[PDB]
Amino acid sequence: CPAPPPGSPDIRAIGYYTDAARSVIDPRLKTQNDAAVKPLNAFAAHVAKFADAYAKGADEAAGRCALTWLDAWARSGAMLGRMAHVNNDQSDYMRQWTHGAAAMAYLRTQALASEQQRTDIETWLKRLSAANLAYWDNPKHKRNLHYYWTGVGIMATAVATRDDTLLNTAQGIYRAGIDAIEPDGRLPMEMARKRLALHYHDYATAPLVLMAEMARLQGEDWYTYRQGALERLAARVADGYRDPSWFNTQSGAVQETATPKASSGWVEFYRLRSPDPMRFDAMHAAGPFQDPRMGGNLTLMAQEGIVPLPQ
Repeated sequence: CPAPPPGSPDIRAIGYYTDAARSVIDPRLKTQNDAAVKPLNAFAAHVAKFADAYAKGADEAAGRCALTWLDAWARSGAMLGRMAHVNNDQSDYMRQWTHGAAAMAYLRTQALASEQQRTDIETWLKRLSAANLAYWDNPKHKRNLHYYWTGVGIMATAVATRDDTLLNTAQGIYRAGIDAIEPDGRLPMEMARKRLALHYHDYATAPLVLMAEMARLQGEDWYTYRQGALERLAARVADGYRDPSWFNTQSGAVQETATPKASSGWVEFYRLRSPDPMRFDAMHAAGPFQDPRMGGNLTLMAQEGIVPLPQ
């Protein structure tokens, strides 16, 4: 188990989008953003890799390594300090996403946690939940897919700590997303993203699906909430990768050419739930999918279950 990197209380990330619709890249600011947020992305990637290795079986040391890393950032109060707002709110988005990665890794490995590790990590995850939630108390923070992604960390924290009030908080975020889906499947705030409209519909679907899967672990069937809406959105995404005609028309721009990757791996879960699974065959074939922000290997979790059976 390698030594965990430093976990700073603060995040000083800088945005890279240079248009109002947030679909034009400043490649220099992007590259400088990937360097300022490197410790966060690398922490996420490691705890997800450790959790995946634990889930293969006969590797309890991997699960304990995840918990050593999580405990270390809990003890240093990582990400509980100041959030810089420069160019946009990329710092808050990184606190949302990294909370999600840490919470998922804990949810997957917590069977191996010592009692002190439980107290440290769960207190940290619940504080991250409160901090990330409070960000959205300002109504000028528009609740697009970043709001839905905020639900990932809150929900994995809720399930892992058996905190029903946090569970209901995540439910409100999930339901807010489902409620935003229009009758034809559009999410208007993501359709405003021009050439990235398909991309952002794809990445808005991912946290909703994952939250619904986690809810199954608590005995709740969130997939039935306004049943029909999530399928409409998910089918548009699959259709879009097959034929971007609809996204071209609805968004007013030719979609960037892209193939499903990483967070697109929500399809690994949803193809087992949909009334029309074969629509997702081509996205499924683009796998396997890995996203630390969603707990790691989505292809394997969809068939194994999110939380491996403890030895």
